[PDB]
Amino acid sequence: CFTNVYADSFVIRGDEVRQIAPGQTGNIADYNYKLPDDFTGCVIAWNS
Amino acid sequence: GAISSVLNDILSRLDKVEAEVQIDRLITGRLQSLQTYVTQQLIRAAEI
Repeated sequence: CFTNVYADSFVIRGDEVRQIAPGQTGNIADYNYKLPDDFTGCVIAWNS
Repeated sequence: GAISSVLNDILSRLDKVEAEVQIDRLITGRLQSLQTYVTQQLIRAAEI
């Protein structure tokens, strides 16, 4: 069971899907969606 | 088994996620190196 839960939702280029993970870097991770270094959760992605 | 003997060198070249796997090697090996010294000094202290 989970304390409280936030689902974050957004769209990105498929190459940039590697940048969402905690500790990664690049043109979206540095500038508009950073996960914390010690994150817990799941990241889920599909082409649309 | 770390990439380097020098703590600053490990931090000069690796990111947070990868650096910790090298640093904790030096922490584990140096903490053994102290526990050997302190045990040996307690055994010397018991003779003195």
